[PDB]
Amino acid sequence: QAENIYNRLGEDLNKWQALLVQIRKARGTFDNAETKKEFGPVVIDYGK
Amino acid sequence: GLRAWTQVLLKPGGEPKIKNVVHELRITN
Repeated sequence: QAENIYNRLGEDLNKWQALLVQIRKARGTFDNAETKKEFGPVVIDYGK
Repeated sequence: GLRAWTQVLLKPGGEPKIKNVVHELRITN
């Protein structure tokens, strides 16, 4: 819920900075060069 | 050998080979 997220954020500069940092880390995590992650002897990864 | 390598880029002459190249894409950010 975008409105709920914005309301939870409020207008704190520190809150905005922290949200930006967390968003950057998360956008780093999901999505990468490879397609299917092979983490383990049996690997299930989702290109779609 | 230098002439042959130049041609390959393009018997005592020789004929070397070539490797691959760094070609790819990303959307990281």
